[PDB]
Amino acid sequence: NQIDLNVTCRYAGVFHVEKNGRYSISRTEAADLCQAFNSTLPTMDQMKLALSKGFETCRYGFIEGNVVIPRIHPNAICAANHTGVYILVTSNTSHYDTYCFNASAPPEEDCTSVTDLPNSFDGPVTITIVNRDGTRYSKKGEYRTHQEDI
Ligand SMILES: CN1CCc2c(N)cccc2C1
Repeated sequence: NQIDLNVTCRYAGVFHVEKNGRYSISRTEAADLCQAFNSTLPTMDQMKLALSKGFETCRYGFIEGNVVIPRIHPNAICAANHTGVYILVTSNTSHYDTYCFNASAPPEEDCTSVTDLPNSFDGPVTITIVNRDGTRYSKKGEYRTHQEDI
């Protein structure tokens, strides 16, 4: 009963979250997840400003209304060499990573570690935030409000 959440640097409040190191988050879980970080799913505009501040990944994730990959540098194996906020158009499947937006985060690049999940609720899951530099923060709780997600 254990969930790893891989989190990135924030860029204008926008960060990426990977559950258990694979595409495994539903749209409804993604909203629940961001709310656990006192965050929301980014708008396209929030995501575009994050991009301009240095934000890029090589992973599909939910924002509000779409599934995207922010790209700065052209790479053939990430969004097929596109740049800008690349929008997934055609896919059979519904599970991806998520982006979240924290409005209290610094305005530009914040590559400090994430040390809490301030809005998780009571629950029996060991939830571990895993930072890129390997730093870990763990707590017992839960964040999923939809039964079909558990
Ligand atoms: C594949 N991902 C890439 C990103 C990432 C982060 N941001 C934190 C922990 C692990 C990982 C591994």
